[PDB]
Amino acid sequence: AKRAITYQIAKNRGLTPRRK
Amino acid sequence: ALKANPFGGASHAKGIVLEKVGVEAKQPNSAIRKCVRVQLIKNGKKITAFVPNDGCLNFIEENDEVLVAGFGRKGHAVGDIPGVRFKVVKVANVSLLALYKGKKERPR
Amino acid sequence: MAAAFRKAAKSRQREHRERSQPGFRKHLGLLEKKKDYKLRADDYRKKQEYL
Amino acid sequence: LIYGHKADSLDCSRFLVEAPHDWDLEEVMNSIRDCFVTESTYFDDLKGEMQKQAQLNRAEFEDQDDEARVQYEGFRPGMYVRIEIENVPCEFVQNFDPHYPIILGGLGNSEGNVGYVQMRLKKHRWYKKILKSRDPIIFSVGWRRFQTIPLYYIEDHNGRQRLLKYTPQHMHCGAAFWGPITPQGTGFLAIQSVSGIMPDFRIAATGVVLDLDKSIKIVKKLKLTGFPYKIFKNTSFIKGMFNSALEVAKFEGAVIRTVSGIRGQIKKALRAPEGAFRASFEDKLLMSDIVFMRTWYPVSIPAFYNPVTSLLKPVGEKDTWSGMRTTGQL
Amino acid sequence: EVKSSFEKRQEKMNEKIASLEKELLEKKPWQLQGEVTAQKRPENSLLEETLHFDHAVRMAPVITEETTLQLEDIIKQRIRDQAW
Amino acid sequence: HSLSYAGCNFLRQRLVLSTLSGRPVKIRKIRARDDNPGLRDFEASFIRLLDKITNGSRIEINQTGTTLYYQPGLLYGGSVEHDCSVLRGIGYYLESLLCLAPFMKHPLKIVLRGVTNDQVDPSVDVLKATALPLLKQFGIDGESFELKIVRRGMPPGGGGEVVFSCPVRKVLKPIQLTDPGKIKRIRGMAYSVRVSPQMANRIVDSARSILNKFIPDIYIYTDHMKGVNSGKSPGFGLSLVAETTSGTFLSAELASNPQGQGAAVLPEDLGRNCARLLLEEIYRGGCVDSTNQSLALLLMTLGQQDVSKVLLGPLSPYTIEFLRHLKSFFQIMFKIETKPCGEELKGGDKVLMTCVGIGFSNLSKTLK
Amino acid sequence: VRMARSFHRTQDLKTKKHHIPVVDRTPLEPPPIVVVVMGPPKVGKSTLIQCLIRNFTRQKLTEIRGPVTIVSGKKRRLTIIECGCDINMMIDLAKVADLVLMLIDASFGFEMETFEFLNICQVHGFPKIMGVLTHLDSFKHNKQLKKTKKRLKHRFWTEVYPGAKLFYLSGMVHGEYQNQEIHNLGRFITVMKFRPLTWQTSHPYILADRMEDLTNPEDIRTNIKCDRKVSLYGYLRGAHLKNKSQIHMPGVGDFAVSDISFLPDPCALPEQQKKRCLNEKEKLVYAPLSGVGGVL
RNA sequence: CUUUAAAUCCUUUAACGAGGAUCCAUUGGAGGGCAAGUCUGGUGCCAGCAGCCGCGGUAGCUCCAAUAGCGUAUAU
RNA sequence: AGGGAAUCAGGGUUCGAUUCCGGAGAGGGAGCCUGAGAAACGGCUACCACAUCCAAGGAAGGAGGCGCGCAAAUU
Ligand SMILES: Nc1nc2c(ncn2[C@@H]2O[C@H](COP(=O)(O)OP(=O)(O)OP(=O)(O)O)[C@@H](O)[C@H]2O)c(=O)[nH]1
Ligand SMILES: [Mg+2]
Ligand SMILES: [Mg+2]
Repeated sequence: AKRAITYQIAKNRGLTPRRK
Repeated sequence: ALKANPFGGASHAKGIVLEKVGVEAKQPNSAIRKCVRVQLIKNGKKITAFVPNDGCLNFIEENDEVLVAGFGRKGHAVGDIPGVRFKVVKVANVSLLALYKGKKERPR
Repeated sequence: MAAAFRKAAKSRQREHRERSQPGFRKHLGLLEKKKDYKLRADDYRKKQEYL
Repeated sequence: LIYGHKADSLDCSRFLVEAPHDWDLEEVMNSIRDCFVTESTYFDDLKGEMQKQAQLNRAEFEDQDDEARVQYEGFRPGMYVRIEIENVPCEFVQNFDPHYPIILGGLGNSEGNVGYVQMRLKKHRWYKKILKSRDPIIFSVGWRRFQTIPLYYIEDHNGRQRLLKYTPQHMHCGAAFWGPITPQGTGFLAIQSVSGIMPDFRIAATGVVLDLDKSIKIVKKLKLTGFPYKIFKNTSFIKGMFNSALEVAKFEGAVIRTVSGIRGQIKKALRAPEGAFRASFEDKLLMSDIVFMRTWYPVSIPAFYNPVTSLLKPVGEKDTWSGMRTTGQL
Repeated sequence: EVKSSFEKRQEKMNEKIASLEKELLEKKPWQLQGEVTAQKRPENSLLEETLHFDHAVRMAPVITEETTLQLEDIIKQRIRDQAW
Repeated sequence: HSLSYAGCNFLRQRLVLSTLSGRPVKIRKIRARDDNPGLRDFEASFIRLLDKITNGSRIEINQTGTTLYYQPGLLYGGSVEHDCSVLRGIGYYLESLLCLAPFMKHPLKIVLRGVTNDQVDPSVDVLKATALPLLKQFGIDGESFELKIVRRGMPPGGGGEVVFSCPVRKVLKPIQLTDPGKIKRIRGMAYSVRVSPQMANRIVDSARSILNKFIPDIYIYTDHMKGVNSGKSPGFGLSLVAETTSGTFLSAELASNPQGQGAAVLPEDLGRNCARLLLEEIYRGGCVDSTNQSLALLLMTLGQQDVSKVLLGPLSPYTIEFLRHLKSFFQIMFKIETKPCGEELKGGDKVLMTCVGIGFSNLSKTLK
Repeated sequence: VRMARSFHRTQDLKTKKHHIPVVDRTPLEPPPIVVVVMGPPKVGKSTLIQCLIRNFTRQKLTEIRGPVTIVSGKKRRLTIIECGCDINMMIDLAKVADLVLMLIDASFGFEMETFEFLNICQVHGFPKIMGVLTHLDSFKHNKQLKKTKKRLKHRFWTEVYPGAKLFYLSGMVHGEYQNQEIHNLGRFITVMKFRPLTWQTSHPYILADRMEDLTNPEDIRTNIKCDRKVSLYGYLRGAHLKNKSQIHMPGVGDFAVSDISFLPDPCALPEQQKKRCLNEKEKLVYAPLSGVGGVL
């Protein structure tokens, strides 16, 4: 019943350009 | 000549956003559009500062407090407009890049 | 950091897609766009100048 | 006298002289004799003015008694006060819970009224779904919490506000709805459902209040479609856009264009079918081309305002409050 | 039984909510739909619609008595000065 | 919660306070015991003026015209053209617009057509000279803040035209006007329309004859408008303005009788009477003139919750009733303290008016 | 050159000082500071509340309900309220809170409710926030404990201004937190300063301490569903209040105030004296809905 | 286990722990791709600026420099 | 007159180690009591200056933190 945070919120990468 | 610069010997300055003169004019140049008018708190002088990219205007409103730095180089990058000597760096002590990339939220 | 702003904007690379001819008018042929019209427009302009 | 016949009289803001002075004797002239002639930065000066006003505000009514002070400046902050409220619903008293706090927010001028509120809105970065226009949503604004039906629109460079189907993924967006008046510059918060628990992030969107008005002025794009049936080089005959000759007369000279991008003009109606017309164009058309004209149609929003009444619930079900459902739930 | 004052307002709200929920599931009218042909819309519907559109060219000027008098005033002035 | 009132007197202030507060007002029994029971045309013209300068208002008039219901909307500015009724002066309508100008959504650009100079209503020359500096004290000053008279008008024909423009402000600055100052110069305006230009000069030498002993510096301007600028009726008048060291202004004005009724007034008598009327104002002098007392009090209440002080002379019956309506609408109570000034020999006693403003902002202004 | 470097550094110091000048409307005698305690449902909110109360008064409190007002220091009083996991409660308290204490489970990590409340605070005006993380006793004073503290601290500094304190509660001795940690935590609340928020300054608001129903008893017998007249007691905060005004009570609706009257202040500050510490007379607890001593 | 007054740390050591090995390195600079979309100006079919917004629908392109480091402003 | 002075030890140049003081004061100036050793790092009396408790009669006393969105080893 505990709402743990997602991976996106834990690491606030945001709009970071994608690299190889 | 210690106080020669418009910032009074400082590297940065704080100002109050008066209006977005580029937005009020209906020209879709995107070089006129990113021009805003601010008034420096230290001496009350009115200058025109540049917003780095269109869409960061959405984060700024009138009567806000912003941090303005000089525009040293790459002045010719903007399209055929004089007076490119200032640029807006922060609003509410938060960098515009952090707000644009979605890394921080503006605190009211 | 003007380039940094542009790179963030171009993170997503999905482009706008083209719409096709309606089904009830399919026998007429393909719906021509600006690139298709420019081929026949420049062809006619080429011949008229020569004549 | 002030705070302790006349009707049907002239509305004149003039002080008539009941008993004028002679102005010929020297003694009368003597009464008015004295009235006639016989390095700090700009930030420091502003700071100096504020301190003088701050001292003046505190040191104005200190002499008068507290009962006297209430009449002139009202109840100051820092007083223990007793408030009497009438017409409270019965379910508040019977279903009272000491754990749930009670807050009393003073309203400003015109905040009790309702109107059209234009807001700058951005969908939250951590919310999974997006917001569809014309679906119910709850706003947390000022002191209030209420559910309304908003319209999402985007601004153009010419100043036109055109309607949007959905909230954009990554951009700010204008929002308009019918609701209570709220002062400009305040933030607001958006939720989809207060009741129930959700594993994901529950805050839908965030923004600021921009405008208050009585008219929305929001418009939507409408296109009327036609198909050619007879072609003479530039001139072509178009059917399907209209259904009567009265329709063509209203739209003579309107700018029309094809899907291919060739621009044209409506010239004159044709009689042989019901609603055809003659149109000239930049270049010759093909049979497969489709022509349309671009028109703008004003839209409207229903006036629906449903405040949240969580405290008006029994003690066990204060969390469960529901309202109008969205399109997906229906 | 007796109905509470808050419960009376809830009944009116419930009727309003039900009517609004009907509209969402209902088919949209032709004005709201984009790209509509003449077949879908009823006859002579656009006459009362008050739509906004743009005109391609300027309309031809209309001749009236006032335009005649101003033009004759110009002619008379040139006659007096012999401004041929 | 709507307020209820009776009668037609004090009609303007009830309507102006209603639209600022946002609370509807009900007016009953307007000129009931009269041969003509209904509303007068000039009052109806004022209501039409409010409708154009606001957005979303609802106004209800009985078929008899004895009762009025007014539901205020938001204030919307822009360009407005209005034709004022000739029975009352343009200055009758201009006082209400001066109260409502800074709180519009858009800057107000209004041109008013009617009669400019009249005996019943204050002249537009007085409002330009004295009322406009008072708003500049509150911070409503701007480059577009001006009154310009295109053409003059006299009753009964009228035919005058003025244009008014005022900037919009989010909040009003507090003021502390407690020192009246000492009178340096006297300025005046002499005007004559549809008559001989000699009438203006015959007024000047009479006003100067009395006022030259108190002050060395008096100079009166003369204005003569020709053609369509003159108007449709003949007349003449004089307006006098006194300036102090502190920047305050005191004014008095008089006008000749209309053509239809009343005996002709000698220009020398008009110049003498107007000068004596100005001296009466000086004996009553304060930081604001008697006409502008109600305007000064209203802008003080609309401050940003600060203590503000003004020093004004004897209270007019108009202002005393205006204070009662302020308590009814905005629930503000001023603190009144009279000043004896017995031996200083300035003149009559003065009244010091102080209050704390209620939290008020311009809700119509657009944040962008 | 050193003078020029000194000159430039002074200007940068001046830049940070610059801000919009505004009239100081803070009261001469401030009301008690509102302190909210929130967190995940079983983190230890109510246990922390008792520790702070016992740190200041020595007066026994049982069945803690609603706001509790205590004297903590010579010149400062605190009103302490617990925030539930219900989203409706979270929204209302953020509008009224002056100080926020957020509880974080160090063993489990960050949860959704912690991040949701921060977003609420940023919308309606950001108050002073101090984060306290508990359950540190699960770790074994090793590399894992040292790295977990650093990981949580850097993520916490992104949401709030950098330099915001995180307090560490090691463990419980007999079901209560250690006295030294609680005493240190109470020292931070005493010396904190607060900025003026825009919404709170413009509008008066009151957190009600006591409610009393004032109706004729026979009217209730005739009709239970009748509208009822209710009297409310609380501290006035924010701005001045007029006699006849419109007030909004969240969760109920809009009402108009009929009568208003001030009362002598309970839990009042002491008349000034130079005693080193406040005696048992000066330490007061006001809690009309909580039950003091043994009586409820 | 050892350590130590007691414990932590270091050194030993039992068992788990990798295919998209998603157990996912960043910062700065320079380019490409687009619709029945919007604005402005013209040299009919063009150009500039720009484009997650289109009729209906809501259930992760390329190259360059440094690399756990890398930019900007002012004075020099 | 924080700075020194010295000292020992050393293969890949020493990011070595430690020691030594000039005095004075204990809310402010005087007087006084013990012991081998103090005109006491501790009692007392008078005067001066502070401050606490009370049933209002009387009784007992002798150092550092912030002002940089920032106060835990002040353990
Ligand atoms: N081990 C450990 N347990 C803790 C700690 N803090 C709180 N707890 C647990 O929290 C329990 C007490 O719960 P509450 O005092 O009611 O705290 P709460 O978060 O308000 O819970 P609710 O009242 O249900 O909202 C105790 O029994 C502890 O087991 C902690 O620091 N360490
Ligand atoms: Mg609890
Ligand atoms: Mg493999």
